[PDB]
Amino acid sequence: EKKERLTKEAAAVAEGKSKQDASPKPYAVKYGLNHVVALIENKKAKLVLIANDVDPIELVVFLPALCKKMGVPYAIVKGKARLGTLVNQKTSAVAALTEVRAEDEAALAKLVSTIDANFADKYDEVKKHWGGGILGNKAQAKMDK
Amino acid sequence: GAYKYLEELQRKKQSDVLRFLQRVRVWEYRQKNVIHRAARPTRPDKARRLGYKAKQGFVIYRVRVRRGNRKRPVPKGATYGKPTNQGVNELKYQRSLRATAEERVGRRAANLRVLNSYWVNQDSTYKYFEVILVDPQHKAIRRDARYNWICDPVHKHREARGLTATGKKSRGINKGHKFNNTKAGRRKTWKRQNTLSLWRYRK
Amino acid sequence: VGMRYFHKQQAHFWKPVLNLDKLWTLIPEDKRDQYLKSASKETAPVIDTLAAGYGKILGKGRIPNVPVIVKARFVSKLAEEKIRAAGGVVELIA
Amino acid sequence: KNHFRKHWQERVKVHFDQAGKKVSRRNARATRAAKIAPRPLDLLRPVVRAPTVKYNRKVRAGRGFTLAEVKAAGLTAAYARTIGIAVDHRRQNRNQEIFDANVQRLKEYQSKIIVFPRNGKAPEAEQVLSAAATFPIAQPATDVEARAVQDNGESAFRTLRLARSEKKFRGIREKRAR
Amino acid sequence: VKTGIAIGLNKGKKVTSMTPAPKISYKKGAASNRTKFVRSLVREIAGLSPYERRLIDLIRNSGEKRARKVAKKRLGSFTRAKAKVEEMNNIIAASR
RNA sequence: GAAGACAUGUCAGGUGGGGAGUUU
RNA sequence: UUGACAUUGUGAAGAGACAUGUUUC
RNA sequence: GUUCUUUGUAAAGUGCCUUCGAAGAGUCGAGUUGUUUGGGAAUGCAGCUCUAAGUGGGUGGUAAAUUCCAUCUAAAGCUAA
RNA sequence: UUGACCUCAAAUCAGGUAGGAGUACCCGCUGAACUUAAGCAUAUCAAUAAGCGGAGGAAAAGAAACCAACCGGGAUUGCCUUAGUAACGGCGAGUGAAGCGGCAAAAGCUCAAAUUUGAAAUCUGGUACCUUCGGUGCCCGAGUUGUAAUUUGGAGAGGG
Repeated sequence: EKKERLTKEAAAVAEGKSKQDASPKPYAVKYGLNHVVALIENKKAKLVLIANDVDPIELVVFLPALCKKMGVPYAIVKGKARLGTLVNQKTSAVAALTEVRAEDEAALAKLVSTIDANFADKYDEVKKHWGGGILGNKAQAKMDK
Repeated sequence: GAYKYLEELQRKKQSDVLRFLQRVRVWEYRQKNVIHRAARPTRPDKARRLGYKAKQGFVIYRVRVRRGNRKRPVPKGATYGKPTNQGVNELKYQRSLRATAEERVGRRAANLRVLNSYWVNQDSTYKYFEVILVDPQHKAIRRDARYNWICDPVHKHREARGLTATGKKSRGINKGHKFNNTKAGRRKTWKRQNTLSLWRYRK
Repeated sequence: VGMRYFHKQQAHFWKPVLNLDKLWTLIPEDKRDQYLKSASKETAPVIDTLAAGYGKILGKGRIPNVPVIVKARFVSKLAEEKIRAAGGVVELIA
Repeated sequence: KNHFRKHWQERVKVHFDQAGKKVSRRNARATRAAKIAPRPLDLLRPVVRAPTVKYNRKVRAGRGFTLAEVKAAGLTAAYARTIGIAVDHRRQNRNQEIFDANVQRLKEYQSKIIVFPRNGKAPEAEQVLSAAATFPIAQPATDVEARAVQDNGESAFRTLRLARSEKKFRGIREKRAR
Repeated sequence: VKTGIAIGLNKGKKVTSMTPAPKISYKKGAASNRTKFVRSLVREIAGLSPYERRLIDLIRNSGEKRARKVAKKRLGSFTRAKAKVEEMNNIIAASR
């Protein structure tokens, strides 16, 4: 699509005496990790998605806390590849919306409201307990007796 | 972006968040071989500032190297000399473990040039480092003015000659009066200062 | 024996002394005789001892009764008195 | 006291090539001049005052003009380097006399050089193999030969003694003040 | 201002000090808004290290002097121990 | 299966003609 | 051969000391 | 020098106002041990332990506390003579 | 049930590189003794002899977390000088350079750290052509865990 769009823009500029503004303003999901982080702290992003399977967890441990500090809707979504397929990449580990058409505003608002009740509310309480209290089946059976 | 979050967080090595990750990763590396290739750098912030670029021609390798003093390679520690030279257990191996790891990975990666390395973990019996290497055979590196300089043969086995960041530190290559004995080469300086200059017209 | 001096760079102790006997020799010979004949306070010669590499002026001889404007970093007690008696002024420079 | 209790014989070097090295340097200079035919083979250097008071009395040539000096001279550091003017960003300017002398030197150098247009048609150059020769370093005059005698009876030697004494007891004086 | 003589508290030749422009390299120490925010975020995420926890406990229970000595023993540099104790006290006060 | 925060790199104390230098 | 320092995690009671969750055997 | 294009209607520079200015962490540094230097109450290098902040940090050849002052910005890299 | 992401394997896969010799010079590791102190262990020999690893016509170093305390010097390296001085050393044998000054030669700089987000604009490889140390059109792949442009503190950047 980029090739056709570039050809159309070049034609409209060279022969159409346009000013490169003929093409409509685009709408796409912002996905760059550095780009997404920079978009945050400016309160421009409307929604943020986080992949939980990031092997270098340090890359994304701070993102939920930073989003909570900035009060931006953030969601942890299973699978980094699913985000990649959504963005025409192998993996992205992050996804965020910046500009959305008015038609999808209501659905976006409902999704943001649901996400806030899913993750944002639990932020204040999830930070004060420790997981990983699981044991093997054999050990559990032996100790239960 | 995430540059400062990664860098500052890595500095809090004593934090509970980093303690669990270190405990998991040291065991994970122990379950692996002494030398193995890391698919992607575990510390992008550290590697990125060391000159690493996420493109074809850059390779990340992980190596495990033992720690402690170096035992003299003699039978029963007998140095067969003056009493002062009989010390064996206290030999300190004046080359840092990072340099040894870089040399070992370069030997295993002779076709790649050791660019730099950074610490990633430690253990009571072993130490862990991550080495960034550049392939001069790749046309991308050769065609890139920012990295084609390493393609020159003068850079062959940089880690072996102590031309790396850690190697230069071990050589004491720094400006100022504190590094006079090694400002411009310890052996070269010793040879120059011990030379008996005699011009045609003796002064 | 005595107190030690770590990193005793010699630049600190550059204080070459000039005797009053050789003080008058700094003026060029082309004008030394004229100044000795035209001895007066109106056009007294100026001898910048620092330009000649002399740090402290010391009195050993007896300069003639000629007013000479002497500039130096240091001067001895007797040297300044002798210069003033000769009619000169001991200026200080750095 | 002779330091010859080592294998010094293995490190003895005799400068037999003194004449040969001189010839090579002269030949190398001519070769570069042929390569550097349009230019004077060197970059103009600034006027500098030395540290180490034993030598501060004598003016010395510097590594390159400061950024402030180049800006005051009416050009830019990048253009200055291509024109043949040495630039030193590390050197600071905290002396009006030296800065003015360097600015005047830069103006004279600019007014004395001819820059051929990049579009060719450059006339005969007739280079000069030394830019420093055309702008020799001159020691500023410290004072005139003769001056009218004036005095105040301050006993300059007494002034030196007072200055020496004051610096010694200043610390003790300040403590005694309280 | 130099006195103009070879000795004294201000010995040296009198010159018109131009006071050159301030070198930017001196500004490396100066903090930045982004760095401050990132450091605060990382500090709140990580919390206090075990030695910092012991230092704050010692400050609360036995005063700063013993805490300062412990910090010097740990950090080695006494000058940095003062800053460590100051930041620990600031953290303690932040609780209330 | 046994065992387990115990065993298992750096300093310090002990023993050490098993081994090296030197004196008589 | 012995002591100390990291490898040394996670669990109750008694012993206590703080704070409004932490430390010792 | 000559000849084929007009390179581009693309890049770079300078002046003033305004808001910023990110600059390298198992690193600096300290204790101990070994080696080394003319480096001396410890010049440099190395094993173990502790382990830092950003108007901060290094140096300022005598250890330590207090308060100023002078110069640079380490833990990244290339480069002929 | 099907297709993806991450890791790890097999390829006599397509395109590549490494060993080794030489080693006077260089860059590091490792490393003694004879001798000397008329004995000898600190020490000297020596940060040398031997051994090991790494390249080139030079190598290294190189644009200061430097030197100075000055009316400031201003990449690195070499010669004279400093200077057989400070200093070190059962203060004994003996060891021992640096700042300033004169000359030899002169060159600068660039990576991370910025959201291009109204457009991954980057690049390896395969294919057809061509003016073949490469360029063009097309197609896979690398790449958002960051490939293009700008900036490196001397400065520099968003706006007017």
